[PDB]
Amino acid sequence: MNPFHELEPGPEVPEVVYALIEIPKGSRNKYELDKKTGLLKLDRVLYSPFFYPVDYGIIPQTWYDDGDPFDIMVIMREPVYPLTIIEARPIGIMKMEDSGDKDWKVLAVPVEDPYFNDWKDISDVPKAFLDEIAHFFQRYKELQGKTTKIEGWGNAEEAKREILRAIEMYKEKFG
Amino acid sequence: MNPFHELEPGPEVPEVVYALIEIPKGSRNKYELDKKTGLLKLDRVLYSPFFYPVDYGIIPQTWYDDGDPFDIMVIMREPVYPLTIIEARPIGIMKMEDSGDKDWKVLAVPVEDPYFNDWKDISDVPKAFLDEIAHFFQRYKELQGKTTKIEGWGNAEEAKREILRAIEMYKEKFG
Amino acid sequence: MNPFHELEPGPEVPEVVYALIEIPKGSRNKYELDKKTGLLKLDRVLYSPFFYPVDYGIIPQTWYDDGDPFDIMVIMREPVYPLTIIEARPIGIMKMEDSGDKDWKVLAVPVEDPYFNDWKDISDVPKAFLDEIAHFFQRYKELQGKTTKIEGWGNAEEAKREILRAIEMYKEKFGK
Ligand SMILES: [Ca+2]
Ligand SMILES: [Ca+2]
Ligand SMILES: [Ca+2]
Ligand SMILES: [Ca+2]
Ligand SMILES: [Ca+2]
Ligand SMILES: [Ca+2]
Ligand SMILES: [Ca+2]
Ligand SMILES: [Ca+2]
Ligand SMILES: [Ca+2]
Ligand code: NA
Repeated sequence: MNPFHELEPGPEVPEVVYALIEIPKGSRNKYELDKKTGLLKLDRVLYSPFFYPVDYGIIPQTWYDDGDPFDIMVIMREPVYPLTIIEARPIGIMKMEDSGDKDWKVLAVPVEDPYFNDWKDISDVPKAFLDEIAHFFQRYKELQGKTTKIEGWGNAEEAKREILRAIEMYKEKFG
Repeated sequence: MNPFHELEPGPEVPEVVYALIEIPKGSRNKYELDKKTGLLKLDRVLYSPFFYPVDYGIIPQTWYDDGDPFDIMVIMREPVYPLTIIEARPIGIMKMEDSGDKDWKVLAVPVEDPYFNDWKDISDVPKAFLDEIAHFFQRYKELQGKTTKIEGWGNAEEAKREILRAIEMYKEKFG
Repeated sequence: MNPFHELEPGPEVPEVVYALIEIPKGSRNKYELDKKTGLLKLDRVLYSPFFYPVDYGIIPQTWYDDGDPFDIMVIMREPVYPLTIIEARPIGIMKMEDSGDKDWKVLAVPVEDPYFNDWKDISDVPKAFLDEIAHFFQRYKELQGKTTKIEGWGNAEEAKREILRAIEMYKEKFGK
């Protein structure tokens, strides 16, 4: 079965979404969901010795300006395996242009890890952690010759609006 | 393809069963099989710094008193990845009540690891290892406020009888 | 969805194939894709404290003399997870007889790791690394009492010809 096409975007959209993880925190391999088969695929190995600072994946049944599902970053203490579904609370959004495409990314925490119970907005995240995520996306494709721009961070309300936008984009793209 | 519904309980029931592993030994993340989609889901992160002492999963095409497939614990030297099928020999059964529900769990060894060839019954397991498993289930929900009660251990025959019961409970629930 | 039957052998066969990895480098557990159900299965735990020296898997929609899809070994710096697709460039082939069956294995590198951009043929691989792979296959079944023979290595052209053979064997076996 196809997790991208057959799983709803979330159980309580947009307050709680499903994050389908592709890349566990700590990986240098850039795994992606193969949208046609539903299997994991190695898109590439990052060209620099950088690792994903968050569990990285997609919101099911979303689409975005770069021709892929909406990107979601989940803060997990123990990383999950690829293709794991996490119930995630959006708390903010990273504003990124990637190679000329809008490619903003939801920042979210797991609903079912009580460690994060008081993380509800972008102001709850350590500043250095936001900077480390932004810096990763600012530099990780430098050796690929691709231009990226990190514009800053939006709050949970802006993230939730963008989730609704991406959900609608999927419905327009796939009928 | 849903392995819970579409895979038989075992190749030589109840002497050899299939264990579909959800949680590798050493995990604090409580992964589960999503019984509808067949994907792995993060049910929760354990509230305490405890780790699963066994590879933990389900027997396909079983059902149990707590509204879930029959739980199986497989002793693996190297943990397997989530959603791996193991041919497993039941050697005993942990007698547990969980939140008022019977929730006994098969203890089994992999047929195809020769290290365990002489493990055939509950008396073959080091006492401290049985105690460590029981203690995990005695305390792992304490910060969730959910009562568990470990009554003791049954032998391989009692485990095999319970497997047959759980197989019949699935046919009744889903037949 | 059965990856063995429903994934194509590659995007540019035989220059680039898909490797569907079953066993990450470093594993002692011998994971296998079940050919009928598409689920990952533990076939066995290796009887000796050896680990797979390569990411190990199959080329989809192939068939081979041992009654199984064609085995492929991918050199990955960071191992992948079981059931991951890798776009792989064949660079050589290990000539192995296993329990009386021809069971040669493609050696390949990931197209999308620039570390391997200049690895194009068997002469690009450190000799000690080829020896370590051959030695693994020479001894990993010794405690199972199963005879293997490692005859040597073939080059990228021979590997590609054998991939084409295995693709045609699949079509013949499965009526495609
Ligand atoms: Ca993406
Ligand atoms: Ca991007
Ligand atoms: Ca993107
Ligand atoms: Ca269970
Ligand atoms: Ca329970
Ligand atoms: Ca249970
Ligand atoms: Ca094989
Ligand atoms: Ca073989
Ligand atoms: Ca083979
Ligand atoms: Na085999």
